[PDB]
Amino acid sequence: GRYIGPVCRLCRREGVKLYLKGERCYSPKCAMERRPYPPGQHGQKRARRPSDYAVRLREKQKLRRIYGISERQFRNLFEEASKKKGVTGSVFLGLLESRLDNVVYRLGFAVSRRQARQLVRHGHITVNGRRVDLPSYRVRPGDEIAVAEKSRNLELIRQNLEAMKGRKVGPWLSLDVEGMKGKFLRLPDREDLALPVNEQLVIEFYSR
Amino acid sequence: VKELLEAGVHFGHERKRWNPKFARYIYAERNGIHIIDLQKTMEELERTFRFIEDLAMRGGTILFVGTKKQAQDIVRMEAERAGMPYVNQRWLGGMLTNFKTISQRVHRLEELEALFASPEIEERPKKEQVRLKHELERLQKYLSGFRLLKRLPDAIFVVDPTKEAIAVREARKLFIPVIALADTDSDPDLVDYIIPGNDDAIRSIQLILSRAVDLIIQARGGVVEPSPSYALVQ
Amino acid sequence: MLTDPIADMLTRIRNATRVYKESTDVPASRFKEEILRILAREGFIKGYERVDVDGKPYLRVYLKYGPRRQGPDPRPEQVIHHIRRISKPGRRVYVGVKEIPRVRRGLGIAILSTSKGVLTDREARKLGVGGELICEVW
Amino acid sequence: DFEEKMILIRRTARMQAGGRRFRFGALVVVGDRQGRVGLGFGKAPEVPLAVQKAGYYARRNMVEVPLQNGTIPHEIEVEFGASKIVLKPAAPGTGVIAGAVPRAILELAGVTDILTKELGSRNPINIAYATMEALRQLRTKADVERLRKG
RNA sequence: GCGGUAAUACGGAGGGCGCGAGCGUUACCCGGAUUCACUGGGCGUAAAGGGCGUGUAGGCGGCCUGGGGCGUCCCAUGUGAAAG
RNA sequence: CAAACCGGAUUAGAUACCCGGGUAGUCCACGCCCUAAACGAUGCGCGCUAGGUCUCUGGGUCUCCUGGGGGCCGAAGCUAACGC
Ligand SMILES: [Mg+2]
Ligand SMILES: [Mg+2]
Ligand SMILES: [Mg+2]
Ligand SMILES: [Mg+2]
Ligand SMILES: [Mg+2]
Ligand SMILES: [Mg+2]
Ligand SMILES: [Mg+2]
Ligand SMILES: [Mg+2]
Ligand SMILES: [Mg+2]
Ligand SMILES: [Mg+2]
Ligand SMILES: [Mg+2]
Ligand SMILES: [Mg+2]
Ligand SMILES: [Mg+2]
Ligand SMILES: [Mg+2]
Ligand SMILES: [Mg+2]
Ligand SMILES: [Mg+2]
Ligand SMILES: [Mg+2]
Ligand SMILES: [Mg+2]
Ligand SMILES: [Mg+2]
Ligand SMILES: [Mg+2]
Ligand SMILES: [Mg+2]
Ligand SMILES: [Mg+2]
Ligand SMILES: [Mg+2]
Ligand SMILES: [Mg+2]
Ligand SMILES: [Mg+2]
Ligand SMILES: [Mg+2]
Ligand SMILES: [Mg+2]
Ligand SMILES: [Mg+2]
Ligand SMILES: [Mg+2]
Ligand SMILES: [Mg+2]
Ligand SMILES: [Zn+2]
Repeated sequence: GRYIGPVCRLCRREGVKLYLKGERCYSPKCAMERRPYPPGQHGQKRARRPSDYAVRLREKQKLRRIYGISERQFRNLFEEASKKKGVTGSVFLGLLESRLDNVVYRLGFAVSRRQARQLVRHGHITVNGRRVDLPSYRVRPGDEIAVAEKSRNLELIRQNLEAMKGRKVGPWLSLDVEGMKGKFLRLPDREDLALPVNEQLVIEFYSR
Repeated sequence: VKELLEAGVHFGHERKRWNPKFARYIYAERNGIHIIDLQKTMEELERTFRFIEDLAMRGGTILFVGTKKQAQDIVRMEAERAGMPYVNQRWLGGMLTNFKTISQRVHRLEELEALFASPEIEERPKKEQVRLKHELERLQKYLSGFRLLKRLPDAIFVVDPTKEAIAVREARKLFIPVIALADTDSDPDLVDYIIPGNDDAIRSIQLILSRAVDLIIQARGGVVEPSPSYALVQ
Repeated sequence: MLTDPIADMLTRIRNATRVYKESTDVPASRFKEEILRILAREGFIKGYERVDVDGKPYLRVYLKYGPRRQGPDPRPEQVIHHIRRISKPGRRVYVGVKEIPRVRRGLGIAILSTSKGVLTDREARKLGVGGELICEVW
Repeated sequence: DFEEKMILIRRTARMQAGGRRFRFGALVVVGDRQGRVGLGFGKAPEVPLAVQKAGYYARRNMVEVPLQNGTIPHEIEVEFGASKIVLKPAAPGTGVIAGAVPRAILELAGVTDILTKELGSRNPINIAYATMEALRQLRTKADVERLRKG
C-alpha cells in the first residue's frame, strides 16, 4: 500500500502489536513477541524519559501507521473532524473507520489493510453494486460493500472468505458470506473500536 | 464553676498598647487603662467552658501553655491537677509542628532516667557520667510535662496569646483549637475560644485556670476540692 | 471634587468589606440607592438604610461576610468577592440586550441602567432591554 | 492511589570558599483525577531525594477542585507574583488546552476540558503556584447560594 | 552556541527521526508579541512625571424636581448583488 | 576665596592630589542665558481604608479632645524585591 517498507519495524517502534500484516502477526512473530524492542543499533539501551511532545507525537504515529495513510491525508481528516460537530476526537476515529480501504479489511476480505488497499485499487471491490477503486472513498451508512462479480472465484478471495465463515464482524457491520457482501450499518462509536491509541493525545499533538 | 462578680479586681488591664481589634471587649479608658467589658468576659466564658466540657467528656487532652513568669507556677499545679500536659518554662520551635522530632527529647528523658536506676550509673566512664547526668537535668526542666503528650492535643490553653504567639501559630497550622486567656494587647480573632480577662496578674490567671480545671475534673469524673495554689498566690 | 460618586460608593464598599466592617456610610443619591436595592435583593449585602450624619443625608450599607474559617487566617470568606465599575466618565459603556455579559456564568451579577430602570443582567435579558453597563459584582 | 507527575527539577548552586556547592529542586503534583490536587516544592541535596520530598510536600496542601462534566464552574484569572493565569471553561471535546505546567496540575485534578492562558511572567514555579490559587478560588452555584442566604 | 588530540553540534560511514512526488532553502504577511495593551501594559530604584507655577482651548463634573429626547435602549421595516 | 595661569614639592612621569602666588569669577545694578542628581529620581485634585509614638503651630469642657504641618513604627493591602 502506502509507506511501503518494513512494517514490523513500526510494530517495534510503537512497542505495540500493530498488526500491519494480519496473518503472520498472530504467529510467533509480528516482530514483537521475540525481540520486542525498538529497531536500530540502539533500540536496546535503557530508554530515556520521553518529552511531553514525543509522547503526543509517538501516539499519533501509532494511529496513523495503523490505517496506513499520508500525514497530508490524515491531518485533512482530523481538521475536518475538528470543524465538525461532536467530540472531535471520536469523530476522527469515525472518519478513519469510514474509509473504504479499511471497511474492506473490517469485513475480512483482505487479511490486512495493505492488502485491502490493493484489493480496491485493482478494482475487486464494489460499493452499492458500482465499482470503486479508491481507498479514500467514504462509506456512508446504508451502503453495501460487495466483492466484484467477476472477481469472485479468485484465489486470494476464496481462502480469505472460507476463513471468514464462522467469524464475527463488528457490531456496526453486517456481512453475509457466499454473497461476498457486507453492509455499513453505522459509524462506530468510540468504545466500539479497540485501538491501542489514547487518541485524546492525538488532538493535543495537532495544536502544538 | 461560676462567679460573675468575680471582677474582684481582675476585670480590666493594660494601658494603650492595645490591639484595636480588641475594641469590642473594652468598657472605658478609666485613667490610662482600658477596663474589660465585664458582661462579655462572663458570656464568652459561657461558650468557652462549654467547649472545654465536651473535651473532657470525649476524653481528649488540653495543652496548658503559659511562659509568662507572673503565671508560671500556677500553670504547673492546675495542669498537674488535671491529667493534661503543660509547657511551662519556654516554648520550643515545633512542640507541635515538629512534634515527632521534638519527642526524641522525650524518648531520651524517660530512657535516661532508666540509666539512673541501673548498675550502669556506676559503669560508664565519668567522661560520660558528668555529661549524661547534667543532660538529664535540662530535659526534665523544659519537658516536665510535655512528656505526657503522646500525640498532638485536641486543644491548647494559652495564658498570653501575644506572648506565646508561636504557640498559637503552631496550633492553627495543625488546626488545633486555641483556648486563650486574653486581654487588650492581643488579636482576639486569632483565637477560637476567648476568655477576655487579663494575661498578667495572678489574681486573675489562677482564678481562671482554677475554675477551668475544676470544670475539667468535674466533667471527667472526680468532683474535687480547693487547689494547691488558691490564695497561695503572693 | 468627587468625579464619579458611583465608583466612590462601589469602592467605599469594597474598602469596608476587606477589613470586615459591620456597616459603612455612603453619601446619598436615589441612583446610588437604586443600586443598593439590587445589591440587597441579590444577596450581596444585608441591606441599607437612610441614616443621617451631621444633618446631611447618607445611606448606611450593612455588609455581609462568610463564616469564620480554618487553619491560620480565620478571616471569613467575603460575599462580595469582587465589585468593579464598568462604565465611567469619559468612557461610558452601553450595551444592546444581545450584548449584556454573562458574569461568571451567572454566579455573579452585572447591574445596568435602562429606561425601564436599574436592573440585573438576568433582569434585562429576560425583559428585553439594554443600557449603560454600570458594574460587575461577583 | 495518588498519581505523581513532577513539573520541573532544577539544579540551583551557592558559593562557598573554593568552589560552588550544588542543590536540587523539584516541583511535583499529586492528583486522584477526581477533584483532588496537590502541589509540592521539594528542595534537597540529591535529585531523587528532592523528588520524594516534593511528593510528600504535595500531599499536605491539597485543593478540592469542583469539576463539572470535566470542566470548571466560573472562569478565574489569578495573579501570583508577576505571573497571571487565565482559566476558562470549555465544552466536552476541547481537551486541556494549556501550557505544560497547568496541564500537569489540571489533568491530575481531573479537568478533561478547559481553556488556558499564561500571562505576564512565565516562571514555571510561580505559574504553578497560581493555577493552584486559581483552583483554590473556584466557587460553584451551590456554595454561592450558601454565601448569600441568611 | 560547537571545533584548542578521547567532537551524540564540523566531514564521511552505519544506524535513527520526520515528511514523501516531493523535500529543503531564501523572501514576505499575521501569529505567538497583553512587545502600542480598546479587549489587554506601564513611569520610587528596570525605559518613562514636564524644573515650578499661572492659566487658553479641550476633557471631566455634588444633591432634589420638571420639560425636551441629542447620546443610549427597544419594536417594525427598507438596504446589505453574485462569487467567497 | 579662587578656573586659567606662575612657581615649590611628590613621582618612573605628575599637564593632579600637597605647598606659596594669582586673573576671570565670586559682590552690586540693569539686561541676557533656561540648565541640573532642577530628586521624595514619586504630576495635580478628591473620596475611602487599624493603630502607636515623637515634634511644629491653632482651638476647646485643657488627665485630654479637636484641626493644620513635619518625622518614626506599623493593621489591611500592595511590591520583582528593596520597600511603601
Ligand atoms: Mg503581655
Ligand atoms: Mg503585576
Ligand atoms: Mg515578559
Ligand atoms: Mg575523535
Ligand atoms: Mg573536548
Ligand atoms: Mg555526529
Ligand atoms: Mg545540530
Ligand atoms: Mg497560534
Ligand atoms: Mg498584538
Ligand atoms: Mg511593560
Ligand atoms: Mg540608573
Ligand atoms: Mg529610570
Ligand atoms: Mg516633579
Ligand atoms: Mg523645560
Ligand atoms: Mg528631569
Ligand atoms: Mg491649574
Ligand atoms: Mg476650562
Ligand atoms: Mg459640562
Ligand atoms: Mg451629574
Ligand atoms: Mg432632565
Ligand atoms: Mg433619541
Ligand atoms: Mg453576497
Ligand atoms: Mg590664596
Ligand atoms: Mg593653589
Ligand atoms: Mg570680563
Ligand atoms: Mg542679574
Ligand atoms: Mg494650651
Ligand atoms: Mg499629622
Ligand atoms: Mg503585612
Ligand atoms: Mg514583603
Ligand atoms: Zn507485525
